[PDB]
Parts: sequence; C-alpha cells; structure tokens
Amino acid sequence: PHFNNKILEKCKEINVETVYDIMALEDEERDEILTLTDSQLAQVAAFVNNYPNVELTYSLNNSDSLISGVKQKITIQLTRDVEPENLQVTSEKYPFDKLESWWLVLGEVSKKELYAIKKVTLNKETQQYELEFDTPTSGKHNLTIWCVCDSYLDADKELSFEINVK
Repeated sequence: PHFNNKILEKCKEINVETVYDIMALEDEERDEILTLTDSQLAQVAAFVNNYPNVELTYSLNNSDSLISGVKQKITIQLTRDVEPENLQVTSEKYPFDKLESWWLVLGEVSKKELYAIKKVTLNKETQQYELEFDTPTSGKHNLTIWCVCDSYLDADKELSFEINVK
C-alpha cells in the first residue's frame, strides 16, 4: 500500500527487492524511505505483517519402490513462523473482502501437464495434506510442486525433484 515511484526508487537504490526485505529495514532506513502519514503507514504495517511466509516440505510415501498405473501418494507440508490472527487480505486497489486461499499443484514442466491440485487454507502454524496422482510411464521424470497464493504476488514457493519409475 502507498508505494509510489519515489519510494520504489529509494528501495531499488539500497538493494531492497522483496516484501520480506521491508521487514529487514532498520529504524534508520525506514524513516528515510517510508515518508508517509500514520494512516498510510498503518496499511503498510498491516499488509507486511499479514503477508505470508510459507515453508514448503514434501514427503513422498514410497519413492524408491513404486508401480506404474496404480495411484501414487504424496504428502506436502507447509509451515508458518507464527499462527496468523486472521487470513483476511490487505489490499489498496481491490475494494471487496477476500480471504487467503492457496493451491498445491503437482506437475511436470517438460511435459506441460498437471498431475494433481489441492485448494487449501493455511489456518494453523503447521499443516500437511495428502495428494494422489496417476503414476506416469516408466523412466526419467522431473516433477515439481507449487505452493501458490491467490491473493499475493511473489509469496510463492516450489521444490523440483525426480524419481525412477519401474
């Protein structure tokens, strides 16, 4: 909220490129860059505090031994630093209400296909959800998980990996 072009140039000059870097700003740099009113700064703090900080961790149930055709199982674990008070989205431009939803996509970048998807809402400090998918053909593969938010840009995460299917 209220990040005009003069504030953006100041951040780019001191090498601040993300929303997480704004939290890392000291009391000295904060006062030089963020020259705003109390009501304007309130939305900056409200946004940056409610801005998500997930931690993707996947757990394949039987990675070494598995069969083609039968539906393979996979677990995806998300962990926040602390539990949020609410999941209601802070936004300047969007007028209506919105809660923080997520998608847990699993697919292959080379083949350009989605194996599985799971819409979730990261309420607790730590969660985990079980996805299932049809096991692909026997050979080399490069699967990639995508934990992606619907209400914030550049707050996403991913973990590419591979397995030898028999």
